Amino acid sequence: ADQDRFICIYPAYLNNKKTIAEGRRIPISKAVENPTATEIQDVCSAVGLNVFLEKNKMYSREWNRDVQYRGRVRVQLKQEDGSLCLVQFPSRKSVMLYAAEMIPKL
RNA sequence: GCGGCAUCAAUAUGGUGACCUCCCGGGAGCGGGGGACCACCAGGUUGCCUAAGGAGGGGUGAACCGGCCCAGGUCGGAAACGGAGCAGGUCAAAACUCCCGUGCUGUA
Ligand SMILES: [K+]
Ligand SMILES: [Mg+2]
Repeated sequence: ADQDRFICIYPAYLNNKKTIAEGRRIPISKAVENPTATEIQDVCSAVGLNVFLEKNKMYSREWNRDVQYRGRVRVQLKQEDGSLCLVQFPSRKSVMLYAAEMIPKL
């Protein structure tokens, strides 16, 4: 439950524009074009998740130093005790697929 | 060796590299492992109604387009470390180009 134990979401995980080795985490059929951390958190937060922005972190695998291309997003799943904060997001993978599907909407 | 033209394919085994798609593990950088597909390679067969199909020797690789190894610096990290990768070094294997040889064909 300690922020230090929040999981990580780098936009690169979600970027349909990046190869596996550039860091893509979800299938292109679900991936998305150039999502930004902000977005990522902006969807998560408004789902009842606990999540904050590290606007300044920078994914390793990302030579470009442009902003649109940076920031990390921290999301708490389980409750210090051990329960997920929302039955619907067990896996980090679950989060990723969700974020990936709601952003197209904002 | 004067001028012309033209020079494999498909099979097995073991590399190299991309890419896609799934799990398991993790607070990052990540660890673990299953499939699919492409390109290139090694040297071993196989073959066609080849005119011949050696699987030859070089060079470029460079303002991102190659593979490796990567000083620095940079990003993740409390650190250990790890990633991405420039310079430089380097090469059985991105791609593009040079030398041959070799086979048929040739006519004044
Ligand atoms: K160091
Ligand atoms: Mg695999």
